[PDB]
Amino acid sequence: AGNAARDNKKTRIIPRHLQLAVRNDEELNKLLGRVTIAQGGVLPNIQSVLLP
Amino acid sequence: AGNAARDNKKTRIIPRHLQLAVRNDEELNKLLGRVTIAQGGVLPNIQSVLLP
Amino acid sequence: LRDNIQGITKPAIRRLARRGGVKRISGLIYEETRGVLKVFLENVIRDAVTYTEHAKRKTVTAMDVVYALKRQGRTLYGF
Amino acid sequence: LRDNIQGITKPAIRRLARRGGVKRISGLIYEETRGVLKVFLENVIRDAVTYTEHAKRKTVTAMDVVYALKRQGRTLYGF
Amino acid sequence: RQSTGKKPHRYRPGTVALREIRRYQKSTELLIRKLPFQRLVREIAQDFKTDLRFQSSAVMALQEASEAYLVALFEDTNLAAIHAKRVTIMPKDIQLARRIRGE
Amino acid sequence: KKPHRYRPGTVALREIRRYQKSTELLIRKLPFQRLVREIAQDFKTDLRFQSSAVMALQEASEAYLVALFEDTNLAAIHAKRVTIMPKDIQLARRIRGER
Amino acid sequence: GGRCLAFHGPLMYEAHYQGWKSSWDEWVGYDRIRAYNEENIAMKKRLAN
DNA sequence: CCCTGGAGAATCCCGGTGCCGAGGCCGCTCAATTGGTCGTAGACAGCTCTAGCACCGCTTAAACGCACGTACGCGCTGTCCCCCGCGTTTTAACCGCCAAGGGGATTACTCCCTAGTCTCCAGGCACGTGTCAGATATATACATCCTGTTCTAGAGCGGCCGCC
DNA sequence: GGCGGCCGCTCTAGAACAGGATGTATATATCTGACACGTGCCTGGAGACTAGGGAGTAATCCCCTTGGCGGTTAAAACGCGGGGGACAGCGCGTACGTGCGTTTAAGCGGTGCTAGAGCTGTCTACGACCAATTGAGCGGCCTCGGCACCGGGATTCTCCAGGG
Repeated sequence: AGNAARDNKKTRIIPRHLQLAVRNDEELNKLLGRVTIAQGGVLPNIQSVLLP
Repeated sequence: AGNAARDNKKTRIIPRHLQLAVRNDEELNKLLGRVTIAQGGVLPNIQSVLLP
Repeated sequence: LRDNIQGITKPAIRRLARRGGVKRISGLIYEETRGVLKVFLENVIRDAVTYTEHAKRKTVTAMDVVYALKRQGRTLYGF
Repeated sequence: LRDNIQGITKPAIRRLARRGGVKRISGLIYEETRGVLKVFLENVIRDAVTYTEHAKRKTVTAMDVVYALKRQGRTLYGF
Repeated sequence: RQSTGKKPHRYRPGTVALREIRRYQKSTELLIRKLPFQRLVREIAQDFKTDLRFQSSAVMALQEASEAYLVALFEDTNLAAIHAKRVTIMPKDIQLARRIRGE
Repeated sequence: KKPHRYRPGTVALREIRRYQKSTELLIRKLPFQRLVREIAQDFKTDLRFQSSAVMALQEASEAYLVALFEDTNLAAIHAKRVTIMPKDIQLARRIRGER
Repeated sequence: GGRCLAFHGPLMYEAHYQGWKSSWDEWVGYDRIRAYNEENIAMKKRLAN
């Protein structure tokens, strides 16, 4: 979460940083696959065929 | 299961009949959705577009 | 309270699909999404109602909602 | 013991898809099904190995596999 | 009862949709409004038990859980749409995703 | 004479009707058992398996693969197809959360 | 024995016709010849007549 | 029809406010820590014996492979109607603000039935066994699917007839 | 006398229909193998008793959600323009359906042996429990600073128009 906050260059840890920390790590993704995180959203990924 | 066994002309309860009884009832199918039944198979249902 | 299923507006469902990375949104997805949300709420709120009735309380707390989400494999953090 | 992933033969996968009501079965889906089965076995058998190691036993019983499948929401009856 | 009754911009579809996808995917705030969802929750709860109240935080938790569940369902629906060689989602894709999920 | 020459699909429907009502195990016992042994060899070299343990593993794997094939076929019919594809399996695993 | 032995026009009879089901075998004893499998089954049935 | 130069608008980096939630501090008190003391679950040693590992006959249904073709996967075209971007005018959302009154939270008096024994006994479990429904077996028999032959409808062609 | 229009004739093909094909639905014959009844226990729950403790209920309290407003600017909704895409349709093809030849191992039955899980003692540290204590976790208050907000400016990627 601190690494994700530094990528966003924020000092305080917000729930977006925690959600990014959980979803970015594959081990944490498998551990918390059935886990819903409030105020966090999802990963900002775009499918390959979506871009024109 | 006895109803399914009478539908199969059987007077002994076999795990196929138990699987049919579980999956035929909607409440039992929803309750036992995460349930694996040994020697039971699945329902003999075929899709509409699969018929010739 | 009647016709409260239309409170979830069409651009709200559009924004929810935008969060999910949906390219194009059909006009028939809104009624189906409202029905799916109604079914999910009719499960979760009923489970929370049973949780509240068990504890002899008249209003439902967020902890009972957390328990009702956790028992179906959809655990929620932060409440 | 090597190359036992080919032990799940082509007509076995054919029969497995016929049980599931599949009309047409591709030629490239056998390897994918073998990989999916390998992943599922590498989860379940590893869980049973941990159960047997905690159970002070060197033989994997059916009961250990039963709760190994139960802990992942895939409970099996009859063993 | 007693009554008788010069050139505009003209953005093509898809680019602004991807712009909104990028804006809301990196965003944090709640998309669904508060009081319509709360009123829907009360209307659903009144069918099961009358004279029932919900606190603000319980409504908040329900709203965030429903938003996350619907976002995951829309992700699966879009994945099935690209899987079906399409960019437009259909309600049958939602039904297929619910059937695969087991609900 | 000429052969009967069944059209593609009729024997498929016959096999679907036969296996959807029969509870016999489609996977052969010994190859699945030996696959289980080499998979468990990566975790424990000195390990043994009971026969009923292999039976339970075979039944659970068969049911999981049959459910995966059902989801794959339904996704194929959703995608204007009748032939199951590996990408349909990947989609079914991703929706179920196992991918 | 052999690969072609039939009283009529042979279809690679094995002592059973290959490529056919089991309910077509006849074991009668008559005058059997080969003739290069009735000249390659009449040169592929008159080149697929 | 494709490549390249110029500009409209959503988006990104940055200067200044400040503010309201985050960080640090004061007690202190209630949960965390220390020592002893037993019942007791657990670590360890010897027996065993019933189920699993390895190899062997064999035979036979299961499986690899090659020949052929027709349902279906995939590439390509249009279109039109379904959805999106934006102008405009309603429309209810959120914060601002006020009481209310059921209702969560806390404290205390009391009371039944649940923790824990004693004894036993009648329902539950291990073992033995007659038995009654399921499976193997096979001619007979369904049973629908595939295919060959014929029926009838449709379009093309040619002969006949009236008109200029 | 030449030609357009009309009607009969023959060609062609879609499709209803009947016959052959092969894998199952049944009708006994008989094996057979667990199914349930009986018996003999015997091991766990029930009658009865002792004691006590956590909730049922009453009271308080203070707290927090519902109703209920104006306001105001974000946005739902209606509608016009239009635009790119879902799907019907058509064509290419290849690659997967169907079928047996042939090989090849799956499985039934058998035999030997030890790998090791229950089983029974045995002895031993270990954790719940009772005095005795004690020290920073947390409610709350003081302080403070990171980024929401508000604009200002800007690079910066994107669409429209001109040229080859």
